Amino acid sequence: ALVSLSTLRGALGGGSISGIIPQEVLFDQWRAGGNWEVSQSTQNRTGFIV
Amino acid sequence: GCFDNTSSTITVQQLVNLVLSQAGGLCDLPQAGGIGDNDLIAGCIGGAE
Amino acid sequence: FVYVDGNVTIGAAVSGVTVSGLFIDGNLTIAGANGTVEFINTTVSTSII
Repeated sequence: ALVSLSTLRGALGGGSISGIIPQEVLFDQWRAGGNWEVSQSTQNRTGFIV
Repeated sequence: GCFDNTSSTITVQQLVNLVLSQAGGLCDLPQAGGIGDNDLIAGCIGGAE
Repeated sequence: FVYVDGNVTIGAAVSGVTVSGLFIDGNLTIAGANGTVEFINTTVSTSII
């Protein structure tokens, strides 16, 4: 069989139109004063939104 | 054979070439629709089909 | 001077041919050839194909 669908219009869901899903919340606390920072874990995680 | 409405002979070399030269090609293959990684795509891997 | 009344064809998978000094009074078909050809000082009364 011959095919041209498998070209840039291949079986994928259409290019790579993907933005980090607005996933659940993780942390929200506000701080004044000197510079402040927090950390999270990559375990079972592949993305974040800041 | 009956070449040119004439009873004559040809070299096997010629007959072989004629058959292969008319052996067709991939161009005449049909154009299909659905596809998946389940199916396979022809190609040359390390010098072999 | 030389005159030819007919058509000349390069058969399938032919190679190494060489021609010169002929007046071909007909077509000159080239199909299924494998290259390595050379024509010189020739005339054709019709269309090469």
